[PDB]
Amino acid sequence: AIAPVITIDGPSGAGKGTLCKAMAEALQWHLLDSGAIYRVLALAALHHHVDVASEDALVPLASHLDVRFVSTNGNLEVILEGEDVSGEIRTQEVANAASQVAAFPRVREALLRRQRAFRELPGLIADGRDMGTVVFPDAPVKIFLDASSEERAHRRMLQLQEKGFSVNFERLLAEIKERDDRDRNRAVAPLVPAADALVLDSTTLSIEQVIEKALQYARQKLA
Ligand SMILES: Nc1ccn([C@@H]2O[C@H](COP(=O)(O)O)[C@@H](O)[C@H]2O)c(=O)n1
Repeated sequence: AIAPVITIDGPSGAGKGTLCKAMAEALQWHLLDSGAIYRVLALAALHHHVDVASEDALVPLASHLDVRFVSTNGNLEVILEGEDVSGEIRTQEVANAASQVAAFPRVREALLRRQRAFRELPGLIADGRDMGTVVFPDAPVKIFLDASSEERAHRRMLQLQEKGFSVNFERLLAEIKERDDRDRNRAVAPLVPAADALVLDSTTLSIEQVIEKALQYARQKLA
């Protein structure tokens, strides 16, 4: 077959970015943070004064999106039109806009080739919502990482508190349920586990346990 792919799909703040990175490093494979692409698209829209409420306006922006990634240094660098926007795209505001633009079918379609371009040997670890169901349906290894909304909001609260940012549980939880609801209820490419995906309920599993479980499954399936 062509290059193998390990997909990691799941709700917001489920630890997909962390797990994807750890696996790609352990296996020495390529990585794809798909969510980062929707976030950069949303950011580009604000900069270029594109109406996020209009699918017609967003299609051109998506079709000609100039986004690139750089890593293998300890963290992922997201580049928009030649500028590092790694930090700028990690906010609730951008996340919200990314989820809104992601609901448009024509926009998602315009981004398919770009994502699928990431499949290269020796392999690709793809993190997102519809990686195992729409972007890479023939993936030999599909993982669906999940955890309760309450736990996922709690983990985010602690991450922001470490950095000294103002937050309160009620908002973070509401924000998370709001975004996940949209992603799971949209008519096209909704967040849903692939029939053949291994579901990892990590509410009470540590980071290292998840990594160990995900790697065992992939190695058995791939070899
Ligand atoms: N494969 C993907 C990755 C992200 N997304 C969208 O992008 C938003 C932001 O994703 P991340 O939180 O994973 O960065 C999600 O809420 C979702 O609406 C998607 O629809 N399909």
